[PDB]
Parts: sequence; structure tokens; C-alpha cells
Amino acid sequence: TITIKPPKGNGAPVPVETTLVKKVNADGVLTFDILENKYTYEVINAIGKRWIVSHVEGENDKKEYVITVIDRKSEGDRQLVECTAREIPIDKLMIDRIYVNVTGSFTVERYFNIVFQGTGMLFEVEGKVKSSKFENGGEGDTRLEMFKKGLEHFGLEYKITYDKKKDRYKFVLTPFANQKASYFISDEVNANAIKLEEDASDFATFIRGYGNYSGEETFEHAGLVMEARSALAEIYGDIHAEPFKDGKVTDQETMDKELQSRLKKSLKQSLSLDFLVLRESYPEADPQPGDIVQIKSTKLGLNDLVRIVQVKTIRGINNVIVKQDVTLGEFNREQRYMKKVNTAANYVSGLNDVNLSNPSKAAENLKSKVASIAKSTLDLMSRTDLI
Amino acid sequence: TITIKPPKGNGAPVPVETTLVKKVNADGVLTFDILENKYTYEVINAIGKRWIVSHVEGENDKKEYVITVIDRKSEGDRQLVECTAREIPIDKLMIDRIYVNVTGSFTVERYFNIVFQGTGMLFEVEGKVKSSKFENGGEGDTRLEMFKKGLEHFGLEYKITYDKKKDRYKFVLTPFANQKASYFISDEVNANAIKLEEDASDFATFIRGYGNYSGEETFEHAGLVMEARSALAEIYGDIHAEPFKDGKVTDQETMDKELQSRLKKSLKQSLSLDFLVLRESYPEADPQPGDIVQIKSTKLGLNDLVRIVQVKTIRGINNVIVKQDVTLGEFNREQRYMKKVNTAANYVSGLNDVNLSNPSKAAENLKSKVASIAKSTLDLMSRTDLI
Amino acid sequence: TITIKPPKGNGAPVPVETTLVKKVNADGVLTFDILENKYTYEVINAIGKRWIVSHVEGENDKKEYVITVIDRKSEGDRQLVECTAREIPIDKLMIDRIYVNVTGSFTVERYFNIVFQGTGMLFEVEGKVKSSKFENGGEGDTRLEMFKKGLEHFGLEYKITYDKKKDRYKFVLTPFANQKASYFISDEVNANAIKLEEDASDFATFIRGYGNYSGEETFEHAGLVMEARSALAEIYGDIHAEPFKDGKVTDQETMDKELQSRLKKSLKQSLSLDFLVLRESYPEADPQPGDIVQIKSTKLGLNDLVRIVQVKTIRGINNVIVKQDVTLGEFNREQRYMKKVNTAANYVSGLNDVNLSNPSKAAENLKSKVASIAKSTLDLMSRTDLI
Amino acid sequence: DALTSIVNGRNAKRNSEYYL
Amino acid sequence: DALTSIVNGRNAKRNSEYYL
Amino acid sequence: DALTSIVNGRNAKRNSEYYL
Repeated sequence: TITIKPPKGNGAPVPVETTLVKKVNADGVLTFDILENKYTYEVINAIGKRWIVSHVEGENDKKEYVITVIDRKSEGDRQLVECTAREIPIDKLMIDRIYVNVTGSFTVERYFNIVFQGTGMLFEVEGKVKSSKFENGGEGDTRLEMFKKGLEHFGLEYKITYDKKKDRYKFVLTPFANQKASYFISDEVNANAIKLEEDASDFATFIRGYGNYSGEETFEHAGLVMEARSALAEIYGDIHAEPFKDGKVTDQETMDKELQSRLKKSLKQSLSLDFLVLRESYPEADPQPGDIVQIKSTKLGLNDLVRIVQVKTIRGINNVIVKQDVTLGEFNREQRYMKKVNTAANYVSGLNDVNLSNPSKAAENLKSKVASIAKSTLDLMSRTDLI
Repeated sequence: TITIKPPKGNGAPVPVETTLVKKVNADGVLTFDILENKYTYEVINAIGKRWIVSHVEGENDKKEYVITVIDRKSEGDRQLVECTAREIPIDKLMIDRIYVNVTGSFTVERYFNIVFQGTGMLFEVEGKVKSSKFENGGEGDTRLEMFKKGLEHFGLEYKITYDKKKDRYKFVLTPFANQKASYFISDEVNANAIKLEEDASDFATFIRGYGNYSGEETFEHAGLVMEARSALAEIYGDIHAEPFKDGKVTDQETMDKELQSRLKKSLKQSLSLDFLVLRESYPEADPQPGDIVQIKSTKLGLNDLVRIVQVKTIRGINNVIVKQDVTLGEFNREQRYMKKVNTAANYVSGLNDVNLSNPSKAAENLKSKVASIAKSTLDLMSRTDLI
Repeated sequence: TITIKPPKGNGAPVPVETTLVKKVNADGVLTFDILENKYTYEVINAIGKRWIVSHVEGENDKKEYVITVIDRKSEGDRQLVECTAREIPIDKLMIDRIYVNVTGSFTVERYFNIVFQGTGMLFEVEGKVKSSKFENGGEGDTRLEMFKKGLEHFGLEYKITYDKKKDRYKFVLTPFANQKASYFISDEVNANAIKLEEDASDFATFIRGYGNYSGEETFEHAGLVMEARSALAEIYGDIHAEPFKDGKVTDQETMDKELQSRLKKSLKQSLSLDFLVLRESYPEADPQPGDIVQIKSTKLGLNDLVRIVQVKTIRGINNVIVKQDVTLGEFNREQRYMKKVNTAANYVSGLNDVNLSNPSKAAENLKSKVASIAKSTLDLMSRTDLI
Repeated sequence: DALTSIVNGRNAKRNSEYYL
Repeated sequence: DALTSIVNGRNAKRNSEYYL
Repeated sequence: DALTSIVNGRNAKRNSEYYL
């Protein structure tokens, strides 16, 4: 069912229920639970991590993943192995770092070519995309998170694919990655439980933006002062979000696009419905992330079309699906909170200045040092202007 | 029951069970769950967010709130709408920002008048209150959080009220906001479950404080070196909290008040009891936050009087109460933890320097730059003193 | 059973079920739940915090702890007291701070002697240990967290002991604190549920390190550029962790030890098994943290020996044990996450610069100020080199 | 396994209107 | 709905004595 | 008391592959 091989050489299949999860740009991940048996013994007693799993979904979808977590429990006179795994087109990026500090202006192809140095994978952009400047390179950082920053600046979304060729993974970078899908949904036919959530606690009608003042000014608001607003503003009225304070961008064409993007990203709609697969009927609905879909729930006020952003497959044996879960538009309110928490908890404990007993000594020492050197610089300025 | 109106014009009532929550200074919030019906159809299929809810508690308590969250679930051949809402005397503050960076000395009336510019609401202080200086204004910030900072400096508590007049909300700022209440409690009569929690893990008997040294010194402890202690110290003995290191305050009258406040805030007592309303008897006990109350639990060692700090009402239909929950003194141990977590998780992800793969590059780059410019400044100092 | 005394004078016993927890270096803690009775009344109605608990484990293990949390619940016509408590050889450290900012080079005995000033406790190192330099002292900090930093630099582990003498607590500092234990384990005999967890998401085969470049350089990679790797690398291959960027260490002997320590700390194995005490048989297995033990689970592929890192005792009455829980090697995956979260949530809310509405003003103001003073310093440099 | 989601969901609900 | 509070309460308990 | 562990365990599971 699931062909797993060491990092050197031959394969071996095992039957086990799988739980895969795929997002548009975020890392995909799977999980499963092997158990000891008369079969599987030679494997289960001999798996070391970074075992290479593949041939999920049968004799197709040869998307090769790698295990990183390994649990081993004892049940009766046998033993379980829960385990986790991640993509090679993502892990292979988490392999390598870059030490040369990228800095300055950077066109997109140059940037996403220097980071694909030695990995072997390939990138390509579809539409014309502008260029910007990256302040400090991640000398002690992965290729992955610099890929994150690059997507945040230039290519707002992406999609990988195992091309026909061996050891190749084309990264189609694109804003708002999508493909049409023939299938569809409705409350009656494929949508058991439709949770429509409309979160708006950080939302906006008009908004201000400042983005060409030099690095040393910070508020003497030169640099394309403007405020924009969306169409819905006129009935809701005067509100506004955190203005686009940070910016070294010259033109005004940018200052409206980024600004309206700051607006329309905030009136959030997460549809964490549930999907239930029909095999004997409607088989042509294998959900895949980053596709278009036309949902329609009667008695809800809903017929529009949306895009998948999260999908969650399970597959017991023979790669037959049991159920699916999906989320549309924004991935969740939930997962946004959880990522916020985990980012806080990992950014912290990666630092070293933290001292829980009276913190801010490390920050206040720094800030007072800064103001003191500024005072000394003032003295130097006066003393030099004297001469 | 609950009169809700769009942001433009006419009202419409609906019956629905409500869950309100009110704290002293913190934002109040409510929640409720409408459902589809033969009634309510014209509304439920036509609510957009920032719908204006009011006439809670019947033909009285016309405290107009606004919805910001909207869930829509499908139950049977009908649909639910869970939803949340917040005060207009708080949301109307979250509307507007201030871009002019408040900076320097500031008397309280001036400060809480510049922030009530265009909002229409009104503020007033009761007792005489000193003045201090605010270092950096929140140019990209709400009026609300600057109101928070102002309360943290000058007016340690507040209380809003819908005065008789239309579109007016008097903010009585006061330290330790309280009003006498005729009602009372006891274990026998109104207090089902008394959880008395006495948390002391960050507590103090004596304490040091430094607060007039200039901005560029940071430890050459000029500026009113002193250590104070409370009355209970003499039996517990030598402990001390984080000293009042940060301070630009001249006088010594302050340095004892703030210091003893740092002390007595820490031997914490949270009484998260439960309240159960008697309607046929004892009706004159509508609990309201920021009031005095005289509890008394026999077989506990308790007859003192306290103040409410949190209250949690529910009201099914006809605005009849079912139960109440309350917390006294400090709002909880629980909620303090949860606010700590959420502040961490939202302060993080609001930043942009964070890189989970090897963090501290963004901080160490900065710090090393700082020490390097200090070295260059040392060179300049020597080279100028030469001439 | 449990002899508790006020901070001044006489003792009083109570029977109550206890829950103790002991880690190697981390603070131990206990918890228990007294209840009102015909007995215990004089005590329970008269406990104030920092009551001094002792004589756990009977007429032995006179390890005196102190209560800091006090809950008081009402059950029927009686009342419960849940409560928590901590070691005096740790709390007595959390008592006192140090205000003189330790700074510069520091030999280990000097450092761990200046911090044991007035506490009365004693420290000693067993093996020869090198010395390093501490950048900023914790003027507003506990003796405890400076003890933490000291252990992080020089003495990578420790172990306290109540020596025979009164008011003495020897701190045997040691790397990898261990003592042999005659007892042992196996799946059949003492190990009910063996959860073996092998976490590797932040792991390494080779790794780079930079640690002698001066404070003002930050990447012009002078200072012992090197990359090392472990033995298992050759089959897993090219990966690497966050390189040892931060360092002011001269020699190369260090740069391999610390580097391989960064490696081997990451292929993590947490064995959060469960232990079940046999009293009538096998009594000589009182588990104690920081000991060696030889586990062996058949049908698992396991006979190696490990060390305890966490233990969790309970004792109902007469100090008879009911069950034990333990964790081996690294304390958990779980607790690592939880400590990460709580460190984030407490480091935050200890600060004052945080403003949830548009954060980064406090950081960007600072950074732009820094670059501006650097620009002014550039101007000064040019203007001085002119003269 | 089923349970983490309900608590985290209520937590994210509580993240609305917790702050002055 | 009822459940978030018990877990968060035990969590805040655990926040006592977690740190060296 | 029994419950905190299951949620925190699933949380630590979720800490694997949450980040680009």
C-alpha cells in the first residue's frame, strides 16, 4: 500500500491508515499508525527516521515524503508506531541554508535562483512581477524561510508539482494560485456540515499609507501620503486599520495595490465545511488545494464560488478514501490563532536575552545605550560645528 | 426582545438567549445564538456585520452594542447564527486613531481631551490627579490603547455611563472605581460555590526603587534610592520583587505610593464564586461591575467586603436572568494567564523581524550595529579631544 | 503525616494525599488537598502562605518546602484547601536579588560564591571546569536566574542535597548529573506503558560555527570558521542546524565540544513511561531523579540504559506510595512546548513597549533612530577626516 | 484527538474583545 | 463551551513552578 | 486533571509542519 524505503536503496510496502493534509503554500504533512504484525515486522523493528515514504494514493501520486517524528507504543503483545512526515520539495529546502547575506535590490528570478543552488529543484514565474529590495539576508537561515519572505514580497502564492522527470519539482509561483475544477459542492450532495464563519475584528473601510520617506525619518510624512478606501466603506463609514507606515517604495501604483490588499484581507470569511466522498457516484471530485470550486447551500444565502485553501484526506487501505475535511478562503480563524501562539512560543526560546525575572533589562539597557550615544553624538556635532 | 438595527435607520426585534460579560475597565462583550424560524427570517438572512444591537434588559439599559463576528451554521432544515458584539463606547474608540505623535509632559485633561476629538464622547476626572510625560505617541495606534496607557499613568480605573442625553457617554475616570451597593451575599443565601484562590508566586515584603536618574545612566543609582516594605513583612521577612528600576520621576512622594502599589498588587486573591439569582425573593441584587459588596461565608473565615471586577449575565427571553457568574478583587488567575498568552501571540505576528529558523539575527544584527557605532563614536571622541 | 509549621516556631502534623514532582535541575514542586475535619481544624482555618511543610516520606526526607498558592473551596458543610509548594533550596534563592551588575570574565567559584552571599547555602564543583565572561549582570534579577545562566555557561547540571547539618544545602554542580542505581525496569516487571517518542524536527548531521570575531563585526567570518559533523551523518547526509553564529570564544577546543553538543542534543528521545510501585516485592526501587537506570522492553528493540530526568510521586497517608510517573532522557516533547509557551507569555506582559494595535512602532522607532545616528556618525567621520 | 479543536476554537473566540 | 475553562485553569496552575 | 495532557500532546503534534 505505502512503499517506504531507507535513504539508500530498496523499497518495502506496508498497509496502514494514512492521514494527509495539504495547504496551498504551507507545508503539507501526513501522519499514520503502523502496528506490529506477522507482516511488517522486518520493517517496523528497523525504521530509522528520514525513512522515505511514497506511493500514496496507489500506483500514482508518487509524491515522496520523509518521516521526522517517530513514536513507538506498546499495545498488548505488540507495538504501535505513530509517525509524521513532510514533503521532500519542502524538507529538501529545510536541508540547506545560505550564509551569504542577500542584501539590496533583487529581481525575482535572481533571488529564487540563488536559493535553488544545489537543491536541483526548479522555479518559474508565470506573470510579470515587479522587484524590490531585501534588507538583510538570512545568513543563519533556511532556504525555506527566505523562500517565505520572497513569496511575501513578490510571489504571493505558489504551487509545486512533481513533473514527469525524476528528481524535479517545478515551483509555479503565482499570485492567487488557482486552477479550475469541474466538480462542485452543495449542502444536499457533498456538504454535510457547513460552518460559515465571518470574522471581522481587525477590519477596515479606509486606510492611510506612507512608504517613500527615507530610513532615518520615520514620521515626517513625506513619501506619498494618501488614504484609500473600498466600496463598502460608504455604508459602514469611518474606520481604519494600522496604516502602511513601514515603506521605502517610491511609486504610487504600488501604494494603492498594497493598501487595498491590506483592506480586503481583513473582512475575513472562513468556511470550514466538511466533505464526504461518494465513490459509487460522483467519483470525479478528488479535492486538491488551490483549486476553484462552486459551492451552493440553499437556505443559507450562498451560491458563489470560492477556492480551497486546506484539505485533509484519510486513506485506510488500498488507498480508498473514507472522509475529507476542507477549509475555504482563509484557512481558519482557529489555525491563525494557533500559528500565532506557536510563533510566539518558538520565537521566544530561540532568543537568549530573555530573563523572566524582571525582563526589559535587556531592552532598556539597549535603549538607554542608544539615547546615550545619541547624546554623545550631539556633543560631537556641537564640538565639530565649533571648528 | 433584542432590538437590532442596521447602521442606517430602522429597528427590528428578535428573541434570543444572550450572554453578556462586563468588567470594570476592560471591554464588555456579549454573545448570542439566533436561529432560523418562521419569524426572524427577514433579519437572519439579512444581517451584515456592524449591525447595531440594543434594548438588552428590556425597555431599559439601552446600551447599544455592535456585532463584529458572525458565524452561520446549518442545523436540520434551518440555520443558526452565533455572534459576538462589543460596546460602542469602546468600539467607537477603536474606530479612530491619532497620527500626531503625542510626546512630552501632559496634563490629564489635555491628554484625554485630544483623544476625544471627533468622537463626541465626554470624559471627566473626579479627584485631583497629577501629571506625567508620555515618551512616544501612538501615531499608528487606536485611541483605545492610548486611553489604556493614559489610565495606566494617571487614572488607574474608569467607568462609562450612558447619560440621559443622546449620543453621549460620560467616562468617569477614577482610581479604584466603586459605588456602594445595598445588596450583599452569603454562602447560604446567594453564593453556591465559593472558590477562594490566593495566588502568591510573584509577591513581596520589601522592595527597592530608582526613578529620577537621567535617561542615559541606567544604573549609577542617583535618583531617590530607597527601599520600602509593608506591614506584613516583619513576620514573613526578607523577600523582594523586581525593583522600580524604570523611572524619570523626581519627587519622593511618588516613589512610595507607586512602590507600595507594586507591593500590595501581588499578594493576589481571586474569588471566582458563582451567583444564582432569586427572582421571587431578593430581587434587588442586579450585580454590576465596579461596586462594593459584603460577602460572608461561614465555615470559611470570611466576613469582609470586596468589590466586583467581573460579571457574566445570561438572559433567555423577556430579559429574565437565568444565572450569573462573577469574580471579585482581581479578575482571575486564569484570565491573567490567558491574556498573557494572547498578548504574546498577537504582539508576535504583528512584527516582521521574526524568523523562526535561527531567530536573534534581527536582534543581534541590531545590537552589534549599536556597539559598533559606539566604538566609532569613541574614536570620534578621542579624535576630537585631540583637536 | 505531614508536619507543617509557621515561619516562626512550632510544628503541627496533618494527614493528606501528596503529589510531589522532582526534576534534575528544574525546581521541584508538590501539591496537596487538605479538607476540613474534626481534626485539622485548628490548622486549616489558620494557614497563611509561606507555611513551612516538611517530614514528607515519614521520619526521613526532611526536605522542607514552602507554600505559595492557596485555594480554598467549599464542599458540603466542610471546606477543601488545595495548595502548592516549592523547595527552600530554590525559594530561598528566589528570595534575594543582586544589584551589582556582574560583568566581565568570571571564574566559576567566584561567580557561584558571590551569588551565595547571605543565603547560607553552599556550592561545590566536582570536576575542573573552564571559565567565561558574562556580559551584563542581572541587577534587577533573582539569584536563581543568574544561577540558571551560570549553569548554562559552566555547570551544565546540578544536584542539591540536604547535608546532615542544619540549614545547609550542598549544590553539587556537575555536567550530566548522575548516580548509579541498583534497581532497574522492564516491560514485564515495572513498566506498564512505555511511550517511546523520537522527536527530530530541529536536528542535524553537520553544522557550522563562528565564535571569535569581535563584537562589532557580526559576519566577516574571522574566528575559527569550521564545520563539524557526527558519525550518523554519512548515511543521512547533508543537513545542518542553526550555526554557532554567536560567540566570543577564542580557542578551537571549545568550538568542537559546544558544536557537537548542539548536534547531539537535537535527535531527541523522550520516554514518558509509567511506573507502578511494588511494595511487597521489589521495594528497593524508590525512583530519584538524576540517576542511572537499565530499562529493557522486549518486543521493542530496547535494552540500553538511560537516566531519569523527571519523576512524579504521590503519597496518600503513612507516606505509602500509590503510583509513580517518570520521564527519561529529555523530560518531554510536551513540557518543552509548554515551557516555550509560558516563557513567551511571561516575557511578554513583563515588557512595557508592547502595543497590540500596530506593534513594531516601538522597535521601528528604535531601529530608525539607530540608522539615523549612524548616518550622523558617518557625517562626523567625514567632517573629522577633513580636519 | 477530537478534543483539541473545540477548546482552541473557544479560545480564538475569546481573542475577540479581551483588551482595552 | 464548558470545557475550555478547566484546561486553561490547570494550565495557569502549571505556570507556578515551571522555571529554574 | 487527566485532560490537559491529551490537548497539549496534540498541540505538540501540530508543532510539526506548521511553518513555511
